[PDB]
Amino acid sequence: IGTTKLRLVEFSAFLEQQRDPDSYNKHLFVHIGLESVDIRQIYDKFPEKKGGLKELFGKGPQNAFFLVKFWADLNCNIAGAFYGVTSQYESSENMTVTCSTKVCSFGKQVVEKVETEYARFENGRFVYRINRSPMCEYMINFIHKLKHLPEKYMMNSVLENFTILLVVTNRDTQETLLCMACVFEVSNSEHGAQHHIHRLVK
Amino acid sequence: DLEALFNAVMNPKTANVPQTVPMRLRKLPDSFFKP
Ligand SMILES: CCCCCCCCCCCCCC(=O)O
Repeated sequence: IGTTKLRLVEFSAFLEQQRDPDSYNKHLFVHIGLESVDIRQIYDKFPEKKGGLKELFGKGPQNAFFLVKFWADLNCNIAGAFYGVTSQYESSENMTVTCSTKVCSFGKQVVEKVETEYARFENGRFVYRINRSPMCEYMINFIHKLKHLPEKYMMNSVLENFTILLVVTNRDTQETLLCMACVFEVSNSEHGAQHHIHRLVK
Repeated sequence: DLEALFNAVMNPKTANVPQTVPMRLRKLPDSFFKP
């Protein structure tokens, strides 16, 4: 995932549980680090209001827009629990980056989490890193209710209407370097969490 | 709301949710549903 202007290096959602002050269990729900998808086929699942996905895909560039399908690993128990998200982007040029994460239900924006972060020079590149960004309480409550569900096909039916929109902006220009439209299922695999990357078009 | 989404899948009878086109019935790649 990425252009020649900004590449996504790592994405990770996790639950961290502290046993004793020296022992920590970490469980990954989804982690990062195929054929194209018609973006019109999915406009209904993301906000289309002022600054919605329809607007942003016109704005360009069309090579920067991606649909990610996650198979989430919900196989964990649930004190000292921390719900987090880690992300990392690498660029060849320095920038003041803005990151937008929208949690959406039935296409309606439920919560926006907006974050501003600067680069640090590393190995001839410019790295942007959000470390242990707290999941908002809606998300924690959402994960919990998926877990109370008896069957791992009920989870899928519910997740059909839940999406995450991730947008990375150059705060000075107002240019979009990365957009990720995230769709969701629960993993059936013994290998755990998985993902498909498709670019959006049309 | 939140629970309405969940209640829908738990109890089909009293389901109160906006009807939408299932993902599996849209114009999407074959590899989109293959894990
Ligand atoms: C099956 C649902 C599991 C959720 C998958 C993790 C998604 C990663 C984004 C988490 C939301 C962080 C943004 C926020 O809470 O403010």
